[PDB]
Amino acid sequence: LPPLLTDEMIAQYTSALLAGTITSGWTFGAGPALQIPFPMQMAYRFNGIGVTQNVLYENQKLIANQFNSAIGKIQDSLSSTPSALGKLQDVVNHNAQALNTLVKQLSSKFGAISSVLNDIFSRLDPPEAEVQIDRLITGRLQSLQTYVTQQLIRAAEIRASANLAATKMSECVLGQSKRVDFCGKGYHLMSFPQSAPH
Amino acid sequence: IAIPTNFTISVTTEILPVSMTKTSVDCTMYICGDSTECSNLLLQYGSFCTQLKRALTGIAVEQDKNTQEVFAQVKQIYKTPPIKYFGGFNFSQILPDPSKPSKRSPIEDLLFNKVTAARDLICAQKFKGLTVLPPLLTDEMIAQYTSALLAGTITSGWTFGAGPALQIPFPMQMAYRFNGIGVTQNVLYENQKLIANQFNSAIGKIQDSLSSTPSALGKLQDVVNHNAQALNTLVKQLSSKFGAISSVLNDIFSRLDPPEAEVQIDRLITGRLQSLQTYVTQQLIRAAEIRASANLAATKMSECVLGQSKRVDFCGKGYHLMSFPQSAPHGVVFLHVTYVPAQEKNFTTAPAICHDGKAHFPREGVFVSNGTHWFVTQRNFYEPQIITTDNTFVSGNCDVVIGIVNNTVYDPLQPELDS
Amino acid sequence: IAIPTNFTISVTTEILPVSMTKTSVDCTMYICGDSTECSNLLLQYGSFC
Amino acid sequence: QGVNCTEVNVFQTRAGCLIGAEYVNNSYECDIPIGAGICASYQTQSIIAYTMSLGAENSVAYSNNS
Ligand SMILES: *[C@@H]1O[C@H](CO)[C@@H](O[C@@H]2O[C@H](CO)[C@@H](O)[C@H](O)[C@H]2NC(C)=O)[C@H](O)[C@H]1NC(C)=O
Ligand SMILES: *[C@@H]1O[C@H](CO)[C@@H](O[C@@H]2O[C@H](CO)[C@@H](O)[C@H](O)[C@H]2NC(C)=O)[C@H](O)[C@H]1NC(C)=O
Ligand SMILES: *[C@@H]1O[C@H](CO)[C@@H](O[C@@H]2O[C@H](CO)[C@@H](O)[C@H](O)[C@H]2NC(C)=O)[C@H](O)[C@H]1NC(C)=O
Ligand SMILES: *[C@@H]1O[C@H](CO)[C@@H](O[C@@H]2O[C@H](CO)[C@@H](O)[C@H](O)[C@H]2NC(C)=O)[C@H](O)[C@H]1NC(C)=O
Ligand SMILES: *[C@@H]1O[C@H](CO)[C@@H](O[C@@H]2O[C@H](CO)[C@@H](O)[C@H](O)[C@H]2NC(C)=O)[C@H](O)[C@H]1NC(C)=O
Ligand SMILES: *[C@@H]1O[C@H](CO)[C@@H](O[C@@H]2O[C@H](CO)[C@@H](O)[C@H](O)[C@H]2NC(C)=O)[C@H](O)[C@H]1NC(C)=O
Ligand SMILES: *[C@@H]1O[C@H](CO)[C@@H](O)[C@H](O)[C@H]1NC(C)=O
Ligand SMILES: *[C@@H]1O[C@H](CO)[C@@H](O)[C@H](O)[C@H]1NC(C)=O
Repeated sequence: LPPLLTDEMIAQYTSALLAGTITSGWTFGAGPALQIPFPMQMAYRFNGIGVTQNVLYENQKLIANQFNSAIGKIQDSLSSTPSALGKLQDVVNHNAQALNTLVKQLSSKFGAISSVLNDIFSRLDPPEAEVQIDRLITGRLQSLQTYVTQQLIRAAEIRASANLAATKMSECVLGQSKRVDFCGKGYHLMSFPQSAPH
Repeated sequence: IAIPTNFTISVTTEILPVSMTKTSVDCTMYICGDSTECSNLLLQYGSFCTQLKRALTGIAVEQDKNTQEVFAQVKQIYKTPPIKYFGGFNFSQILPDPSKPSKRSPIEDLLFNKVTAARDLICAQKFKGLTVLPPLLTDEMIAQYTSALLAGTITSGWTFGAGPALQIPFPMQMAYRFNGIGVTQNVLYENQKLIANQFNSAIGKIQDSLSSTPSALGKLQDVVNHNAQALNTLVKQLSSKFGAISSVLNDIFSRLDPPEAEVQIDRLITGRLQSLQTYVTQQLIRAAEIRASANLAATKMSECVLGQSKRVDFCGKGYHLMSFPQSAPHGVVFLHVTYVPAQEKNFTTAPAICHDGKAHFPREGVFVSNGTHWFVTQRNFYEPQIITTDNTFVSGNCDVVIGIVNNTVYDPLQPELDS
Repeated sequence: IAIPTNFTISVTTEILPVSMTKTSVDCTMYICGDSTECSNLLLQYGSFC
Repeated sequence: QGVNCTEVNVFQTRAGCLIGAEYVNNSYECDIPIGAGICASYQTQSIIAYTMSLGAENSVAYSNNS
């Protein structure tokens, strides 16, 4: 089945979040949006982490250059190591593998003499066809139930991950966090979201 | 820049499921009821009914653990004073109602009523070996815990959750919370009446909103419906052949010989055991999900009710002020009271002030200008003030910062020196 | 005591899964196939669907 | 469990019927959980059944300017 939200709408949502956090600070997440110059917002965040305002105002150019250099380097860092996006690939591979096992399960004899119904029906009498069909039905019901059970477990795991992602989006993007190592490694300044397949 | 000039007090509701329904199953009487033939043949299948009972007992004790962990978080039972004057705030709509014999509150009753010869379905289910155990804590005990929590947070603030309970007037507690969110306390001390009126109006609006709409408690009803659906499916599973000649077994023994009856009985035993195993597995998964929800509810109770939280969008929408808990069938309801700005205005700012060849930065607020003059004001509220040396600090000359303006800085000492 | 004198701005990446593919299955198509007699026998068996 | 023991000391509780335990009118912290707000304990060389106690009792002196 297809998802309800197309990728265009998700990209629109991310762009709206980026514009809101760039041009308004953390105000748009707690009521009416109020504009503020970006350097002043950075001064507010520096004051939040425990550094006086003048430090930013006397070193604006160096901080801007460092930020630009980091934004430049991250793109190259994402373009070389293929193990960075392992998790989504693992999810896709696991789902495809489960489906492949389920579809391949059909050819099994399940103790009977053949896996094709027409041959048993046109070659054997109905009284034994009863037990052969019973065997095949039991096997296929067991396979379907197994598939459903693992699907439920995996869905629960994915729901937990989605809840954690929602909490991170609500706390590190719409505001500034004091929790340690929750939104990075160091003293948190800000965060930006992007969308990826699933 | 934009600066707000007014505020609003808002109340929001959140519903969280906590516990489930405890069930127990009787193996043999479910599988074959009162047939001695099954009573004999089942035994050679070993013992599938030790681990099933073990798992069901584990779920049953886990439910009580969840409820006790979520609700039992106060060492003592507090009581409100007989007089109900709290500086203008009207908490009469959430405090326990003494007239009613159930000792509940005017909302908890709405929650309980909202969630809901011939034979009842419960009796029919019980007549198949499925019994329902009662919870350890009665509803009166849960209401007592909720009332104790409400009295403690109203009377003492957040002090009772970290040691000995310390009393404090409610107005000063609200001033402390306002100072916590980043607004000075003179705002409260000047707008006490308006804030109390807004609080009462919000409480009444929550009253009406819960009273009118009857579809705001979907989660608890969904849990109940899922449990009922599982039990109904298990009951209906008994009237199928499972590959045998007939479902009812007395006919199986009467019509045919013992040899073929053995095969039919084996088929029925295997089918019914498989159905029970699947039911137990689904119950385990649902119990895990309910436990996760109960852990979240316990964390929210610890962090929003017993204190003030700076986590964004955790205890409501806006700047958190406080919270109130209420009970509900197999769940809890949180009322979050928060603070939002309104009536913003445009202003022009500058990073610093270059006066006497020195750069000046604000100490706590921010610099603004109403077109002609310049003031310093707090960030979350409009309160202009004359720029002095008391609320400003100096560092470096004024040829490094970008966007500085000149103005002047008034020193409140020289006028006294000249007179 | 030790006190810092310079700083560095750093950018770190985090990846989180959100959703999973949605699937649906058909009882008779998977189990029986294209034979109607199998469907007639199977409909007597249960309502696992 | 869940059996009216008039068609089975005896005590008829919400969970069923209890035999061998003497009902008292005091209140203690729960030792062995029975159900529906009823617990049991071994106390006094005897076995007793009672209702749970939800902790101690306290009141805080609240006033306008204290
Ligand atoms: C902030 O908002 C409140 C609520 O709207 C304003 O209080 C109102 O004041 C008018 C007088 O102009 C009264 O007629 C209303 O009854 C008041 N509302 C309430 C709920 O009592 C308040 O004036 C606003 N503050 C400012 C500075 O404009
Ligand atoms: C606090 O709120 C309650 C409920 O909103 C008020 O109770 C009302 O009292 C008046 C009497 O003047 C009755 O006519 C209303 O019917 C009551 N409300 C309801 C919902 O029944 C109460 O007056 C308020 N103030 C105090 C001090 O308790
Ligand atoms: C900006 O604010 C200042 C002070 O808050 C205003 O200055 C006063 O404006 C009033 C007008 O009601 C005059 O009567 C006073 O004489 C002014 N004081 C001084 C020292 O000049 C100023 O008018 C405001 N600018 C606006 C509203 O455009
Ligand atoms: C603030 O005032 C100072 C002094 O009144 C201005 O500094 C003068 O700048 C001009 C050219 O920009 C020079 O020719 C003068 O010699 C400076 N005077 C002094 C005493 O340094 C300054 O320009 C003013 N600020 C702005 C933004 O114009
Ligand atoms: C603090 O660190 C910054 C960058 O990490 C240093 O800036 C470098 O300074 C050298 C020497 O002047 C230049 O060659 C580099 O180009 C600068 N880097 C950048 C990105 O511009 C700075 O010198 C360090 N020390 C102080 C006191 O700021
Ligand atoms: C705290 O202040 C309240 C508000 O005045 C007092 O309540 C008043 O008590 C008197 C005497 O019983 C009544 O006549 C008034 O009607 C009450 N006020 C209201 C608004 O109803 C209360 O007595 C004070 N308590 C202390 C300890 O000083
Ligand atoms: C502030 O100025 C902009 C400039 O056009 C205007 O659009 C905006 O409405 C102003 N702010 C308010 C609160 O009116
Ligand atoms: C138990 O049986 C007695 C006698 O019939 C009856 O009076 C009483 O109400 C019954 N109690 C319950 C809980 O069924």
